[PDB]
Amino acid sequence: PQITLWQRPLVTIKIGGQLKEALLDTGADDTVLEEMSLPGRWKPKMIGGIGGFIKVRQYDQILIEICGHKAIGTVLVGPTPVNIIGRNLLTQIGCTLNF
Amino acid sequence: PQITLWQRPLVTIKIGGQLKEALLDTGADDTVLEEMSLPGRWKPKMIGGIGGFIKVRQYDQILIEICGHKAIGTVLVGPTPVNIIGRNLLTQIGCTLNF
Ligand SMILES: Nc1ccc(S(=O)(=O)N(CCNCCN(Cc2ccccc2)S(=O)(=O)c2ccc(N)cc2)Cc2ccccc2)cc1
Ligand SMILES: [Cl-]
Ligand SMILES: [Cl-]
Repeated sequence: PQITLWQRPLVTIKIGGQLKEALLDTGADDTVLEEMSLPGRWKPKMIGGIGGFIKVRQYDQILIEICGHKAIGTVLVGPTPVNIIGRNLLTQIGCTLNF
Repeated sequence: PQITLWQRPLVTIKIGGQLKEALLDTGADDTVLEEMSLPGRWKPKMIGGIGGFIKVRQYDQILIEICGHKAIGTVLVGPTPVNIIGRNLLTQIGCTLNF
């Protein structure tokens, strides 16, 4: 698809069998999702936002679909204003910026 | 151009006679740059997300050039950890997300 930016690039993702809205964020190195239950073990991760660094939970090798495109990768969980898809999964699905 | 997302999508901008480096950020509504002088009137604004909010100065109708493309728009100025180009200017250069 081609997505313009006149509105927020919000899309439907699927994770854990659930559909959710998420923001495609080229500014984000990593994917950060609102608190949810995920399987397996998690590790600690410090991420830097505009208002400073915060602690989130890192789950690896998780299945997630983005606009129907299937991915398996790292997902962080913590207090984000909205689910964000960052470059780790944007690259997997073959996303680029174009002008 | 077609900008990969393997790396942070950083470009050179020119603003207020200054040349700066800035992150193309589809997740940001508006452009925010580290402390600098800009001409004209401004109004205070709070922006935030991860790790908090910061106070910024909002300048409207500012001329900027991004990769040779000239655009006009709102520029927020404040203690952002990294210079960010937001959707409000990404649209003007015809930037889209593609996959
Ligand atoms: N006008 C304007 C208003 C707000 C913002 S923002 O606060 O940057 N923002 C846009 C998301 N940018 C992602 C990068 N992040 C930090 C940043 C800050 C400054 C420079 C580079 C990197 S981040 O903190 O959001 C982040 C950090 C790490 C990961 N993995 C994901 C997101 C708000 C938002 C956060 C999350 C969800 C929805 C919305 C920018 C401009
Ligand atoms: Cl911890
Ligand atoms: Cl990953």
